[PDB]
Amino acid sequence: MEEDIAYVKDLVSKYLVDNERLSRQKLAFLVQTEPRMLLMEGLKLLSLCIEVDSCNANGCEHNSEDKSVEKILHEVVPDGYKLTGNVLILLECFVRSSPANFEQKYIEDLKKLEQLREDLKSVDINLIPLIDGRTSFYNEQLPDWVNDKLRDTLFSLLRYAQESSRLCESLSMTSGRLSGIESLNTLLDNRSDHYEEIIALCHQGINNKLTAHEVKLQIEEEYQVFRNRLRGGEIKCQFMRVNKDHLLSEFNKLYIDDGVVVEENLEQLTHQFKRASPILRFLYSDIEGEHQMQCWRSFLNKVKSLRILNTRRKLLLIFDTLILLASKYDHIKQGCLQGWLGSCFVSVNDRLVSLDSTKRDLKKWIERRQQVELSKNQILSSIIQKTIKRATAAMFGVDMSVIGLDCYDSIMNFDVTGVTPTISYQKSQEETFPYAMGVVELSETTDLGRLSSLSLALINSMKTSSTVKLRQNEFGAARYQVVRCKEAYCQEFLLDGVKFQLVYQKTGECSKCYAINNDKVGEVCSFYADPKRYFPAIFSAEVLQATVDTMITWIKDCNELEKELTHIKLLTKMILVLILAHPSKRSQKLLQNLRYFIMAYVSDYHHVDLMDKIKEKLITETEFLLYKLIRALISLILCNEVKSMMTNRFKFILNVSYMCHFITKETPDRLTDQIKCFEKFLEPKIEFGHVSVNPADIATEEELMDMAYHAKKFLSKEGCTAPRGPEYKKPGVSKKFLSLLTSSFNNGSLFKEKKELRDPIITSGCATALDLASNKSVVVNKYTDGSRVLNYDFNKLTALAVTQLTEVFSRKGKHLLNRQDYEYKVQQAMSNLVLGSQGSASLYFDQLRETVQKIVDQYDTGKLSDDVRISERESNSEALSKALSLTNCTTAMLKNLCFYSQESPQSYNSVGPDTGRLKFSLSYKEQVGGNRELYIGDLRTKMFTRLIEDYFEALSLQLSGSCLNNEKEFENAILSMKLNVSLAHVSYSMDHSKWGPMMCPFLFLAVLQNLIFLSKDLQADIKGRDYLSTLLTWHMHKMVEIPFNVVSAMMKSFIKAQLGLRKSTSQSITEDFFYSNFQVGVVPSHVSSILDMGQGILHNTSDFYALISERFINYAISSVCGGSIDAYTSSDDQISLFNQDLTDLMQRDPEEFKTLLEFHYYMSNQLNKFISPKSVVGRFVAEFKSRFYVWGDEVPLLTKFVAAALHNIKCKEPHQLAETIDTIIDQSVANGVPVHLCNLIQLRTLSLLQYARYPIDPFLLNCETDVKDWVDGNRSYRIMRQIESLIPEACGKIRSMLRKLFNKLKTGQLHEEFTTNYLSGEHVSSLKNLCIILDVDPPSESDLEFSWLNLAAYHPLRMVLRQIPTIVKTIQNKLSSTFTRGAQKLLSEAINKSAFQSSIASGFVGLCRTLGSKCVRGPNKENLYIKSIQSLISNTQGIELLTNNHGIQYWRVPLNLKEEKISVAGYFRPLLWDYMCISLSTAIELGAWVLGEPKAAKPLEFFKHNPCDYFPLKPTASKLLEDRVGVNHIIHSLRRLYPSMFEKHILPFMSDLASTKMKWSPRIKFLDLCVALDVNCEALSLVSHIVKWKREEHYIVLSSELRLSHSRSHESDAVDNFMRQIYFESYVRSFVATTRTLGSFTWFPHQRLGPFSSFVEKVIYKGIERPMFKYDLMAIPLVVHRGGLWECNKRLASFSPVLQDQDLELFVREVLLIGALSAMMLDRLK
RNA sequence: GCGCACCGGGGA
RNA sequence: AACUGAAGAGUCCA
RNA sequence: GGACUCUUC
Ligand SMILES: Cc1ncnc2c1c(I)cn2[C@@H]1O[C@H](COP(=O)(O)OP(=O)(O)OP(=O)(O)O)[C@@H](O)[C@@H]1F
Repeated sequence: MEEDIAYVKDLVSKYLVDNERLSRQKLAFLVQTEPRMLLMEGLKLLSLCIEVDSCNANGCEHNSEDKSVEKILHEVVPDGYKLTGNVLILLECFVRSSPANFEQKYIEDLKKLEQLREDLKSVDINLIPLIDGRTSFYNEQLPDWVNDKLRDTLFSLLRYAQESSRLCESLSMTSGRLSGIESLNTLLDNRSDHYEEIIALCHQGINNKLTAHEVKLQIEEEYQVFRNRLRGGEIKCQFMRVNKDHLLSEFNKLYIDDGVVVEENLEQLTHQFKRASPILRFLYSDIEGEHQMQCWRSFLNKVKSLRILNTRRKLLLIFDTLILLASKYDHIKQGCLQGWLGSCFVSVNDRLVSLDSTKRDLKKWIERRQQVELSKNQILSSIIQKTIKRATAAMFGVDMSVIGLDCYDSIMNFDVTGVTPTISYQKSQEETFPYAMGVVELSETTDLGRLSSLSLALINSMKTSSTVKLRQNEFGAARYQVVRCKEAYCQEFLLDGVKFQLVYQKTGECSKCYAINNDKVGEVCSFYADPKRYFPAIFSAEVLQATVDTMITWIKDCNELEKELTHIKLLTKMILVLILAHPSKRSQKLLQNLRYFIMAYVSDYHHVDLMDKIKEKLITETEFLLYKLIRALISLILCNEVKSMMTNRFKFILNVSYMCHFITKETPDRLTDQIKCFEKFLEPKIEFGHVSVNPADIATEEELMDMAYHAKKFLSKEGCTAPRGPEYKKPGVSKKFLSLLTSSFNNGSLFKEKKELRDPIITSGCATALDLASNKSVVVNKYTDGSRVLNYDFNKLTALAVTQLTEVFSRKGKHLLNRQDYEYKVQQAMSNLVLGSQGSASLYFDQLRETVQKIVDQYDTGKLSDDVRISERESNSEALSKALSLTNCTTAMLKNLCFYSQESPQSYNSVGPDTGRLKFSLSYKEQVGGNRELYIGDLRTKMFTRLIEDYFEALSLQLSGSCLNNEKEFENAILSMKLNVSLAHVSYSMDHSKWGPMMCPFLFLAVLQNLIFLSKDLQADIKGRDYLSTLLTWHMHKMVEIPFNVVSAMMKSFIKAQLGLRKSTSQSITEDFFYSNFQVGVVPSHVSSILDMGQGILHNTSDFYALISERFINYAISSVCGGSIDAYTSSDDQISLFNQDLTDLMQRDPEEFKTLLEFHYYMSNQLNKFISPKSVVGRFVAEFKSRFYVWGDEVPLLTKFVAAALHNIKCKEPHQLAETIDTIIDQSVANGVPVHLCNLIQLRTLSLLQYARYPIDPFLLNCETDVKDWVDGNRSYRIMRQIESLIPEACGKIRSMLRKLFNKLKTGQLHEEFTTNYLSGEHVSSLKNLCIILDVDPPSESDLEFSWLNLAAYHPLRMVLRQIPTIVKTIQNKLSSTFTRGAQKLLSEAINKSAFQSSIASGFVGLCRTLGSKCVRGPNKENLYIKSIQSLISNTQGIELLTNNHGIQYWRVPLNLKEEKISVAGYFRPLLWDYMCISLSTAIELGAWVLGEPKAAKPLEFFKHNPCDYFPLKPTASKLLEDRVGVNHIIHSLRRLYPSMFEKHILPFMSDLASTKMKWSPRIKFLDLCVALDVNCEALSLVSHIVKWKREEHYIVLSSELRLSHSRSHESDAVDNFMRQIYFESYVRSFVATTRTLGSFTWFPHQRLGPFSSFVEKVIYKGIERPMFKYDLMAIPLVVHRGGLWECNKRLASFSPVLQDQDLELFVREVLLIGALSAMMLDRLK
């Protein structure tokens, strides 16, 4: 309060323009100490400074002395004047924020001027009214951040002290326009000696003012020394000429010292393959191939799923006895033997329960009732009878005869004999296998079909719900050997008429032991598996064969591979079946590196360490088998005898390497992945030297000295002039090369076209709150005693690790491990001391006892484990919605949350703001072949780093060469790569190792401190560079948190190693780091270091550095040796397109070219950029962002996009799954995959849906598509094209009617007979009437009966839980997202929706669960199984079912059932009506060709297939600029048609236009129709299709499949809308031509301009708000009078649009009308 | 026969 | 009681 | 405008 008022008195005094007019108000604002008087003076001063630039904007002279109208006339009270000649310009200004109130004030001003217009214009001088109403207190007389600081204080005065008014509330409307970095002045600057030290480091020995001559003389003396010491052997070469003969020999011998055999032929290789593993033994072996039992079983599963849980031992056994009774009854009557496996039978919950023990258990149970008091034969029946009544109570249904429950004497003499089911937990030789292994051929699809059935049973094993497993199998040490299953779980599958059973014991998603079991032979095989990894092979037996056949067609023409095609096909199929049977991550990586191998092979130079990068650590036998198969395949295709068709073989092998995508992304183990990610984070820092363990918010002195020391060490890299020479592998940037890079940026040598940067504080993007909101994660700090917690507790962590070790001992070590030995005694002693829960070793155990006793005094496991954590997690939206509940502004921008919020920092240092330092946290990413460490900062960190990124993206977009935030630049890069490979020019396909882990914010700080952006004005330049220096130093001192699991695992490992409980004494660096700290007594919680920018955190910042540094490197090389380079970078990726002279030099003197490549390597490394070993130089192929470009062909990644669609996509309802697969397949077709393979993938998805027991309606997938259904259509077109094949006769009549209709609506003729007649009501009568009124034969009565079953008709499907128009809502949300209350409503809705969606079971297993439950909502508040609906349809008479070949179900429902009391007639929807609606909406979107006649192709040209005839194609379209209907059109139409609802819902949220339509909008026909329909009928939205259009991205399609596709064919206003308003407005009220008046008109662009070309093109666009003058346009403002531009009573210029028949309707529809008409006509002549 | 950071998972 | 920062595209929803 | 899914870095 009292301090804030003094602060703003100082701020206004210090910062304010020296204008005398404002001075009088400034001297009065500094003295009114009364808070009300201070507030009034402040508002007055803001109003004066707003009205003083508007007068300087519109040219009017300011009435400083409030000269009344009489005063100026002699020489009510205006705010301006320009009276000259007969032209008087009266200006008045105001500031209102409410768009409703704005109108009131504007009307008042109009009245105040119009009450004297007549009197003034009566005698001599004519009046020209002018208004400059503003919507906020912007006031650029004050500097930008002050307008926010002053506004906040001014508002707070009345909000806190003036409690005695809510009218001028623009004091809440935020008045800023910039990024928000400048708001750091609102905080106190406490930057002490440390900041000065860091900056002095950044500015020491670095001479950034070199001229181009000094730079070019210093850069050609690095080259002489480098070249001489490279020829002399003192510098290690890093690039090797490609041999193609010594490079294959290197892949063959890659694993020679791991024991792999020298070589093998196919016969031994196939023999090994068909026997390697239990699955692979089983896939190629020789398998050599109603009932009351199911009625009880299928009925008792429901009974326990609808009754009490925790079914006791007694209750489950009754179900076993009942199933046995049913089985005996079926045996006696029917004479059948199914449902058994030897002497075990399938009981209720998959349970493979055994007869002998089920009989034996019943012997004891009945014997109990002998002493418990009719007889045994009657007592057991009464047990079942009591259960039977209770089971039936929960309301049979399915048939279930009760007569099979008479007595139990049958059990007493029931004997079933057979084999026993077993699981072998230990490895068994391939001699116990009972089938002739290796018989099934590979040339067919028998093996891919057995994997499909077996994989499906591995996925189904995750659905079993865990229940009590009485009757254990084995005891002691036999439990992990051959186990005789007395009670397990089983899943039955059926292979070629043989009933196999997958037998397991553990229920869940974890890795288990499975055993395949047969009724004739007992166990078949056993294995260990993680079921979640086995989904892609399900129902894909035909996709995975067409994939291999497609790849083989590529190489079928190589005449010198003509005798080797059979082996190549065999080997490819072997590779595919191996990676599908054994989904290993170490095989994923091995298949992935093959793309780098082949990329090197086709290229010219490669890194010397390439083959150390390709090598992968293999473990199992199948991984070495996979390497053997890959070696054989490559050795076949890449022979030196084969020379022709190299492009096809590169394509082939690259797709073989992309087969790695058939293995799931998910982590095989989480803890290992997390430990490895942390090792990746920590190892580079330990190797550098800087790991500051456990930093604090108030950084100590030792930490600061360490950071300064290592910052100094970062910059001291040496190169090629030191005796040791350049030292790669060392992080750092030189000083010579830093002061050359900045010396030539500050010189206009890098970016020349001579350049003109512009200040990136002004041009930086402004980020709202919702830009940073999502459902992703964010760290939440934990506070105790009011201070953030940053340290794990050693006592609590030690106790927790001891408890975990005790648990693991109890499960595993207690029952094994030679219980009289050392380790048993040690871990027993360590386990007794844990209470509550259900040598140096002596000293350490003493300490451990003390610590655990201390903790158990303090507390017993859940609380401890939650008290060790130091962080929590939320979503971005939860944190933001909590944050916006603290701010006090209207607009929700980031600057309002960091600096002007309630919990915002107050002072700041160079280490961090008042509210702690920036803090991240670590997690891991699940990706294909590799570990990514992920940094999740808390909310404040995310906001501040977002400000940094906005700044550096603003810089990067001003310089040409970065493809990170520039799609035009990326397309130019693609075109340049294509042209380069076309001419056979060299092209270096670069890649950078350790982008994140090596570049640091200190490097960016040094570079920023030495760069000069605006060399015209230096003060603002240095000030902005200062703001960014501060923000980048906050990232120098960030604290990265060590995950909880990592420290917990490390402490368990520590305790084990301390007690001696470990085999070896090998320790990686990370374990040393953790153990050194655990010994002294401190837990490493957070880590600070000089390195590690963060993976993708400073992404735009590092992209900017990459851009400028690469530009310097290419410039240096061009200066050194001729030529040139064209580099496109994308922040860790680069493509360098060499010149033609460099390409020639490669052939002239290849030693010189290798010297130039080595010099490029050296210069890059001296600037902290380590080129990856996966970097090639070549003339054959290019590479940028996984997009390969060979010369005379296209490279489709067929296997990546086939494999994308086959995975367990996390989808929740059966229509979402179909839409997802449609999208993936659209992507595939766009990227080279043929279409006949896409149809197979769609059939695979439909089969997955059918397995789930879902009715397959015509609206799921179209599995008969062409090329044209993807290139030219969208999803709605594919739905049309499926319905047009189900009922092709009627759709012809519907399309004839639609062609006749759509043509009339667009013209605008038949609107009422469509709108409010026959798009509402009974659908069939509507369709008939529409056909009648257009003179088209109506659909026959039979055609109107076709229907489709809509199971979500009444309400969407109720999915199991694991745990106002739409047009107005659309525009409302779009306009309201930028307001605090609007953002809060959106955020709250998203939070609740996400909390609901997270509890829904997702995936194939969840889909089957959902569709097996009561998922169909009945008409009036009830739930029914899908089977209930299908049964009621089956009973009802007349409803037929029809199906096409694929399985698409369309019904036939007579048109009298809805009347005739049919409860299942409300689920059906007529199919022609839906066809009409789909066809109409997609004709609005795609075009009018959709309504033409489908004509099949009659090619008959007898051409060759040519499988690699790929052809780029573009979706042909007709409307590009004609139908660019935007949001403004819909807003204007909505206001015109529905005013009250518009002003109730859309007016408050509307700005940047402020309702300045002036009633000259075009009044679009066919848009008002759509708007009127969407307000009324909310079933179909036509307006969302008008604003939608098919993109013009290219599709790479086979040129043969393009010929077989069907053929169908039927058939600037943005600028002119601006010109339209000016020409018609001028007549009613002549207006002044200024920047604010012209831009005020709603229609306005954001030398064909003609009359206003000069001002709009540059003057308006640049930002100078000046009046348009006669000096331009070929100091007196030009008043726009009726029909021409006027200067002094004469039309010095004239403007006129092309008036039309409809344009004149607006002008004559405006309510002096004749006078306006008369003057209009005279102008039209000239 | 899984995981394969020595450490976990593999019958309530 | 675990999985980020961006880029492109598509689908759905109100 | 929000959500979701694929590919990329
Ligand atoms: C911020 C972020 N969040 C999640 N994912 C990210 C990133 C970033 I920046 C890159 N990626 C992805 O990581 C894969 C390549 O990883 P990459 O092949 O480079 O492994 P690597 O160990 O660094 O190999 P080199 O150092 O020898 O180049 C690839 O999907 C993509 F690049």
